[PDB]
Amino acid sequence: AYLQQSGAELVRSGASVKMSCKASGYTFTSYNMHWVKQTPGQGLEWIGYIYPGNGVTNFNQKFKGKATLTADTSSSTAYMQISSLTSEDSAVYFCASAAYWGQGTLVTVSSASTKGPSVFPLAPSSKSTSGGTAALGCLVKDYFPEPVTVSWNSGALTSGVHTFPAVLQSSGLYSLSSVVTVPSSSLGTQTYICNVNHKPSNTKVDKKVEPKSC
Amino acid sequence: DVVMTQTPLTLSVTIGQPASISCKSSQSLLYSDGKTYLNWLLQRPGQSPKRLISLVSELDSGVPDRFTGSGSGTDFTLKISRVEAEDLGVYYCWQGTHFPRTFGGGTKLEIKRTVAAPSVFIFPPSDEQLKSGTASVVCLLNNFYPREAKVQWKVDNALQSGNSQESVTEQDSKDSTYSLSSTLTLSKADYEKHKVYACEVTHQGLSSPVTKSFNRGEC
Amino acid sequence: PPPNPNDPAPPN
Repeated sequence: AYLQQSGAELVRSGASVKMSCKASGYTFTSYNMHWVKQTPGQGLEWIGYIYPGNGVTNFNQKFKGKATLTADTSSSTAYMQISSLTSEDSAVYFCASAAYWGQGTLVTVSSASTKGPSVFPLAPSSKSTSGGTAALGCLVKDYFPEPVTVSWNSGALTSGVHTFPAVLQSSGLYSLSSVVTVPSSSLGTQTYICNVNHKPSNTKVDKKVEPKSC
Repeated sequence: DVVMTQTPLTLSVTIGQPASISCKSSQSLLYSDGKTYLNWLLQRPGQSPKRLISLVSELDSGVPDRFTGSGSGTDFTLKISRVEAEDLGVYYCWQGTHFPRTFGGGTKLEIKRTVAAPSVFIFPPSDEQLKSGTASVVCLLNNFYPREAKVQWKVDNALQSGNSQESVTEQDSKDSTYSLSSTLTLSKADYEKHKVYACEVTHQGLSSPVTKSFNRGEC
Repeated sequence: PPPNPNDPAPPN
C-alpha cells in the first residue's frame, strides 16, 4: 500500500503552507496518521497525529498552535497546515500511518524569487568511454530552491543512472549533474533525453544528449 | 518526554556479518492494553523511511527473516543474522506508548567491501552554455570504493584551485560503491585563454593516478 | 493481514 505526498513548496517567512498525503491500500480510518519533521542530516521529530476515524488530534507541544491536521475521509487524504513559517521550518515533512511512510514534502522558507534551471548536455565522446561503455549526462544549473527531479527517456531509463546531490554555487543558486553509463556500441541508434522538472518555478525541460564528434 | 537512546551511532559491516542495534527508552514502553509499541524503521538517503518491525518483534510483510526484533520494558534490540548489501541506511527506533511520540537518534549501517577503482570520464562544455558566456567542464568518477578520492583539475598543466565544486553519491545499495562528480567553471573569456583541460584522479584502487584530458576546439 | 499499529488509536 502507499502514501502519496504533494510536491515541494517555496514559501515566504511569516506565510503558511498546506501539504497533502493521499492514502491507499489500507483502511485510512483505522490508524493514526502521523506527521514527522526531518531537518536534512538530522533525525526525526514527531509533530502530531490525527485519527481519521473520529478526527481526534494529538500534538507535540512544540507545534501546538502552529500545525493544523485534518483528514478528508471521502478522498482518504490527510492534510497538514503550518502557519507563521520561519527559517527553522525549512525541512522535509513526512506522513506515516500503519506500515507506510510517504515520500516527503520539501518546504523551503525564503523571500527570494524562484529561478528555473538551465539544462546543458554532458555529451559522450572518446573522452567519456571506459571499458567499452560510454558515459553521458545533463548538467542542471542555476536554479532555486531545491528540488529538481531528473528522469531519463520519460522514465524508461533507470539503470546505470547517478543523479548527484546538488551543490550550492556562490551565487546562491544550485547546480547538479545526472549521468548514465550505456553501451558505447549503440550511441548511434539510441536516443537519450533528460527530463527535468522544477515545481517551484513551474519549469519542465527535456534535453536530448547527442554524441560529440571527438 | 521519553528519550530513546540508540547505539551504536555507526555500524561498519561486511557482507555476511551479523549486526545488532540497541534501543533503550528512559521509561517503560508497556501500554495499558498490555502491548509494547516499539517500531523499527530503515531510511535510505533521499528516500523515505520504511517500517521493518512493530510491536517489538512483529515483522512487516515482505521484510526478510534475517531481521529480528526483541526486548521488553526499556531494552530493545534489532538484529540482522547476516548483512546484505541492500541493508545499508539509517535505522531508527520509535516509541508509540507515550506523548510526545519520540524517535531514537539513528544508527547508520555502512558496508565495507573490496577496493574498487573508479571509471573516469570527462565532458567538455556544451555549445549552449558557451553561448551564454560560461564554460563548465565535468569530471566523473564512477563506482569506486572506498569513498576517499582526489580530483585535481589542471589547465595547460597548471594546477587549479578555487573554481570547482564536487559532490559524492550515497553508497550504492547493490554494489556498495560511491560515485563523484566535479565541475570546473570558468567564464567563456577565461576558457578561451587555454588549450588543455585535464582532471587527474588519485584513488587506492588505481596503481598510479589517471588523467583524462581534452584540447579546447578539438574537443 | 492488516498491518499492526505503530501506536494506540485514541478513544472516541
